[PDB]
Amino acid sequence: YVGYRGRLQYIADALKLFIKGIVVPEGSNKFWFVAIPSAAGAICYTFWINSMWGPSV
Amino acid sequence: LNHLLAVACHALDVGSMSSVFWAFEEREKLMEFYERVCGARMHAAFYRPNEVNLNAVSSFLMEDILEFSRNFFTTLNEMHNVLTYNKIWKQRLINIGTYSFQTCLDYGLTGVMARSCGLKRDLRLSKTETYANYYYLNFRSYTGQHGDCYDRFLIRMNEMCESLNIVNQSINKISKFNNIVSINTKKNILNKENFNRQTTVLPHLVLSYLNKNDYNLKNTKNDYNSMEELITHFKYWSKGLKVESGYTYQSV
Amino acid sequence: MRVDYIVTPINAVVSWARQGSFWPLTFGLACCAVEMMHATVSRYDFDRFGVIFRATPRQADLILVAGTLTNKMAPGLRRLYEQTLDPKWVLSMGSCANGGGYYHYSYSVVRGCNRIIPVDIYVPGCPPTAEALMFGVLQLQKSLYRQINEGEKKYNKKDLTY
Amino acid sequence: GYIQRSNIHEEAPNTSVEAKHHNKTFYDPILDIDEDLKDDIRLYGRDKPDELDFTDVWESSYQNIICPEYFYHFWFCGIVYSFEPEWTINYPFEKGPLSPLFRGEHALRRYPTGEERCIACKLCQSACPARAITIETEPRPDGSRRTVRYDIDMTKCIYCGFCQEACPVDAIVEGPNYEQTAYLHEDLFYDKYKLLENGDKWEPQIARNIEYLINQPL
Amino acid sequence: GLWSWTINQMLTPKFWVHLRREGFIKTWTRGHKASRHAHYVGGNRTDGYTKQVGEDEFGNRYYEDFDVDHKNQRRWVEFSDYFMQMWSNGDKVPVGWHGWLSHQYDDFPTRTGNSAFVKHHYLKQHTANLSNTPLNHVPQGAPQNLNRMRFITAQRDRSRAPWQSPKGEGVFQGKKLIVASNSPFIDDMSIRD
Amino acid sequence: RADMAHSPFHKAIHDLEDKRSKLFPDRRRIPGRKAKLLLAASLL
Amino acid sequence: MNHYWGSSNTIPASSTQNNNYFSGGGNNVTIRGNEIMERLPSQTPSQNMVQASMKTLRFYRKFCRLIPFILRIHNIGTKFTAQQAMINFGNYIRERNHYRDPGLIDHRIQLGYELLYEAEMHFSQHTILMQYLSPYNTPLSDRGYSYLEKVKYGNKSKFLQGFYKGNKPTEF
Amino acid sequence: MQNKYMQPIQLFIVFEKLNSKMWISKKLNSNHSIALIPSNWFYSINLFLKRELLFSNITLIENSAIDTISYNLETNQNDLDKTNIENYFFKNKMLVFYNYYNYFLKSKLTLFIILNNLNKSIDSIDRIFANANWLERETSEMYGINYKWKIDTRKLLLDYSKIENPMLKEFQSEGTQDAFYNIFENQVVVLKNETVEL
Amino acid sequence: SVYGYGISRYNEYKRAVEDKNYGPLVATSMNRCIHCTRCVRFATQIAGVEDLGKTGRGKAAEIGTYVEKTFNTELSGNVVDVCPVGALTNAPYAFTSRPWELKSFYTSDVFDTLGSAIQVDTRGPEIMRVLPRIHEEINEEWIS
Ligand SMILES: CCCCCCCCCCCCCCCCCC(=O)OC[C@H](COP(=O)([O-])OCC[N+](C)(C)C)OC(=O)CCCCCCCCCCCCCCCCC
Ligand code: SF4
Ligand code: SF4
Ligand code: SF4
Ligand code: SF4
Ligand code: SF4
Repeated sequence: YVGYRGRLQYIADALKLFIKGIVVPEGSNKFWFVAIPSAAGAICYTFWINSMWGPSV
Repeated sequence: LNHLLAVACHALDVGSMSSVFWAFEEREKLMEFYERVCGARMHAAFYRPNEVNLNAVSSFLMEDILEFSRNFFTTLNEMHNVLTYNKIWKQRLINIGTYSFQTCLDYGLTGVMARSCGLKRDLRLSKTETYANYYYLNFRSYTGQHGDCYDRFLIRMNEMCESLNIVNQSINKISKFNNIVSINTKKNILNKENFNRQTTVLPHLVLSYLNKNDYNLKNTKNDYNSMEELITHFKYWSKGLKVESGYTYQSV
Repeated sequence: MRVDYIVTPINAVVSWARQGSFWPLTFGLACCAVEMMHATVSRYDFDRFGVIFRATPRQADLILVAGTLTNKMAPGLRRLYEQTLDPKWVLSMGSCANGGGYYHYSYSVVRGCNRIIPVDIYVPGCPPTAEALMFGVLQLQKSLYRQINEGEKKYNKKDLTY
Repeated sequence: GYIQRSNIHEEAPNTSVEAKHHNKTFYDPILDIDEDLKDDIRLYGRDKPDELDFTDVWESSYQNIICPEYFYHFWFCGIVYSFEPEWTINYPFEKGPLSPLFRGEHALRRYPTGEERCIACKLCQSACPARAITIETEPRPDGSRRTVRYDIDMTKCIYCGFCQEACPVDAIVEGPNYEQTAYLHEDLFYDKYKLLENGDKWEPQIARNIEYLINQPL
Repeated sequence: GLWSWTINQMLTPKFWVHLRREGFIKTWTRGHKASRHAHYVGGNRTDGYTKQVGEDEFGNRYYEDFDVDHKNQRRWVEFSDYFMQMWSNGDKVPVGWHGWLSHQYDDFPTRTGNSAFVKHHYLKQHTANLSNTPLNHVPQGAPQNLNRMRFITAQRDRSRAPWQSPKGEGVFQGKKLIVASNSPFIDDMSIRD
Repeated sequence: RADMAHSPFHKAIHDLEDKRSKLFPDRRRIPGRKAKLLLAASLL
Repeated sequence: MNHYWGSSNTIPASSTQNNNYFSGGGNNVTIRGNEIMERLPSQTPSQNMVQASMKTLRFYRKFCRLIPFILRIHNIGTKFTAQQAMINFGNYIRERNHYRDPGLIDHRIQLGYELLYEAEMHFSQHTILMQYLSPYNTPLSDRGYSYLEKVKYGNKSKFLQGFYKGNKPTEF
Repeated sequence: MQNKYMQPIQLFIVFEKLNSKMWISKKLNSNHSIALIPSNWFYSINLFLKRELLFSNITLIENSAIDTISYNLETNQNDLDKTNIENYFFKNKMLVFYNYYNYFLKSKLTLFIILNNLNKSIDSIDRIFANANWLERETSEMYGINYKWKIDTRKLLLDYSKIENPMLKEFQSEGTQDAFYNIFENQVVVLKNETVEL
Repeated sequence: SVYGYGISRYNEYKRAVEDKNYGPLVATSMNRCIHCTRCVRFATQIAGVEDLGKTGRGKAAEIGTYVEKTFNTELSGNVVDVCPVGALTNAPYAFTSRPWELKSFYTSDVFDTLGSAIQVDTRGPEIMRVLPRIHEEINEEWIS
């Protein structure tokens, strides 16, 4: 029922996750709390360079 | 119902995610069976101290119960073949939480846990403690020999199967199998307009056979055409029944 | 005036998304919890309407109170409500949560979960059937979809909001 | 218990082939092979057999190296169990199976003439286990006894149906409606107007169900 | 809402029969009025489409198909209002159709003829859930009620009715203040003879 | 006796050989067959 | 001592040392212990009033020693100081002075230890446990107070103050 | 009746200084025996039960207490004799009952103890039966029973920071406090309650 | 409930009696009368008025005044308390309350200088009825 016959579920999930407002608890290191996810995203958006689709492609 | 929920939730806790979807579908049919006799799915408030709503029970209900039993065999086998012989399941449940009969007595353990510790304790099969037709049926009860989680799981599955068997036996006890045959040719004479043509189950044949006088009075007089019955209804629903003073302890 | 040209359409896209993925908190008390778990399984699939359960309040969008609330649990419920990420909605399921219920005259039961946290919608039964729970969740989804633009602004002579 | 039992041993039925109720193929040599496995000492405790064997060696080697749990369960669950048709009921467009006994939203009924059935007997008030019903009565100027107040706290009610069973004129009933979700706690404070309009809206279905239920004893 | 009728579902004799009889707009929107299954649009079969068992006072159509893969999907309703996905909810089904659709009985309402349902003079028409609308249920003493004071005053006066004090200028006989009695009953023994 | 052979309480007593064959497995598992076969095949 | 108050139930100073080298130590009196309490045995029966009074004094001493830790961990130090909290709980105990049954006093001491343990382990809520530390006839220190009824009913007796202010709602 | 029954008379044979008062009733199971036990012998009696042959295979099934200070016959006041066990519910401040099951003898045994001291003190048996820990904790918190030589005396089911015995007859079922959220403090508080009445 | 057989077998028409008007204090429903004569004996021997009696014979006999006459007297309402059935009822206390939803208090009356011992039955903040008590030195069993 998200879209027609559920064709946009992933789009809705991603947009909602964008919309949600993050809060950092006290007692945690704010810099590290925000920096580890950034590093994780930067690392995970590199795996696509270690891919092969046909010879020397 | 209870063993289905317990097994499914235990499997979900261990890590088997899909099995919970099946027991919940097969316990929806039993919820429908509740709803067909009292109008509620969980909180029946069905049993009464001295009253039984006889009109709530029909022959068409027992046939659907037999259909449910036949398909419950298949659903229970479906749950069986992803858990019982699984190496991960065995390594997660075998020799976990092992105890003997001494702990099983010290901590007042009863039921499936007591049958897993090795003790033979079933209130239905006890001579002095039985209740509600259980003493005059024929079913099996299961005891473990290791006292661990695997024994409890297997005992719960076997108890579900034996519950199916007990239900079948009860329906047979309220059933009319033999018929009238022609004097010549030994050919059955089936009724055409009688209600017994639709099915072989008559849930009032025993009650009408023995307590005919009470069956007749209950089916003819209600609180709309009898003074005594209206007084009884008023007192019952305004103040309740009166119970003579005393102490009792009853277990099930 | 000109900002609305961008804001009014985008609003829908913001609502639709949060209507398409409405994740409630995995939290159940008493036996409305069992009824809710029935409402989650394949017979009534919340996953059809994009409703999936998250265990931590930081990833939850809807708090679903589905059981009796005692005086021992009220501070915990208040903390769980406070620790959910905004925006959030609260569903009250069953009699024990909507009011006192079958224990309204007791010494240790909160006479309704709305004495502790705000409640967005109430589901009356005891227990409310999975039919009724799905009805209430769908009603809440439609309401929160429409809740971003209810015509609060006035239209000027150019048919533009404020 | 309360009767005598001279012989407590229930003897097994007659096993003779001459008997009318002889059941051939009850015992299957292929399936019923419990005599092979009943003497295993592993089924009675923690002890080990006197002699191990290469059959056990082969079984352990098969279990530990091949790891059949990743192909047995995977195939046998995934493919076969996914082949089965779905079970989902499309709620907005289909309804789950109910019964005429279903206990839903409360309503107050009328006679076919339009007169209230309720005569303010307060039996339903005392029958309520949740104390959800409050009734106050005054003589109506034409002389008939009717309620000046009849309200039910639906947040106190447990939907048990004790009140509709207690009513001797079938005035208060639990209808078939379950879509009574409210946005305010005050929308669940049902007064006489709400129950009366619920009865005036749901009267046909309630009448049909009650008609069948009445005909059941007859 | 593209492909309410899929290509595989099209080329079926059912689709062409429906299009020839009912038209295009009615046929295409049947996939939007009900969203059960792609292969279920117009009925599970292929030779023809399921005849509607009935209609509604609000325009909804009711069908019953005996060739569904699961027993619980026998009867269904297509709503007249289908503006959005997640728009039509279950409170729009009227009284007799509610019992028919929930499989309580096999009787369904009919516009004309011999009916299985009573039609009294005091019956009201089915209404959907009116919560979160200006027409919700308001208790007589709630602050939302503009006439809440009439109910509160009467409840107070049931057991303690205050004495109406004289107001404004009055007539004095010494120190006593003279007013007319408030008794609605007649003192007949001072007028009788 | 409803839980032992040749019980009059049982109903399906006549010739049901075809149904019994269809509903239940007709071969017995023999230990070591799969182990030996799989190990030899893997080595080869 | 296999007890929650045992001298070996202290939190280690470091990951490799209970205290500095050459010795051992730890704080178990003014703060909570290392392991959780798993059982609280019965108080040994007191045969006379002297033993009961000693039990009461020792419970009060433990409570006074634990006050600053509770005030810090519950963020209630601005409403009252440690000494004020001790005085308020002493007022509670003084209101319980007329007791003369030693078994009842042992029961009360058990309950007091239980509630103190609940307070020191964040089992209870600060706004709930503050009912035992609050002043009896003085405003709290974290907010302002109204002295309206002090000015209007200056020299009037308690009866007149309770007569001008009713004991029931007046609308009904 | 229609089953083999024997009284548990060896218990009073070993404890020669105790009176014996036992009952059997058709309102109970046919293997259920009820006996009256003094409070100052309860620990020794349980010690004997836990270890003596044909008693050692026993388990504690239930424990609770009865507030008999307000016990009154409501009907048939003239049908009471000196042998009725309810005759021991009069003038007695408190009653405590324990229920055990014996597997060897296949018997139910209930023991009744009369507490007539205002502080309601009795020795605990949770050092003999591991069941008695939680059972006795709940009984003590519900009825104000003071258990001596108990393993754990903490509250089991009642709310934090509260002292009350709700199962006494003097207690009203609505309690004395209610829990509300306080805006001025951003946390839950407890207040004196005003409740609806039917 | 306590002593009867608990069920009926009578399946014929019952007798019906037209109601009489005795005034605004006593309401009559004479289908419920069992011809117990308590009201007649109370009126003759306690109230001192001779307006009540039994006229007719057999099953068709009726209790009450022969002519249309009110039961006007002091201590009139007391006859209601004497009648065991709902044949005579407290007309001001008509349909308003039920016995199980009342709390009772013992007190004394001030309307007359005899301090009649009375019982006050209330439901919440509303006083619902007043009944007499037993003193044997004041008002015996009866109130005005
Ligand atoms: C420190 C804990 C143990 C670390 C063990 C080894 C970890 C190895 C790396 C794992 C990933 C996490 C590190 C990256 C994120 C945190 C950066 C950091 O440590 O900064 C500390 C340093 C110093 O920390 P500081 O500034 O808090 O310290 C102040 C100085 N003292 C120590 C006295 C308090 O940060 C800075 O200098 C300022 C922030 C700079 C951040 C720049 C990178 C941000 C992330 C970008 C994406 C990641 C890189 C690209 C993708 C990966 C490669 C393809
Ligand atoms: S409202 Fe009723 S059914 Fe629901 S959780 Fe409460 S007790 Fe259970
Ligand atoms: S039970 Fe029926 S007749 Fe009696 S007061 Fe209630 S609605 Fe009226
Ligand atoms: S259904 Fe039960 S709980 Fe609800 S109002 Fe009726 S009697 Fe009370
Ligand atoms: S008291 Fe009643 S039953 Fe008796 S004589 Fe009078 S009206 Fe009749
Ligand atoms: S309440 Fe009494 S007088 Fe009234 S009709 Fe019933 S039984 Fe007769």
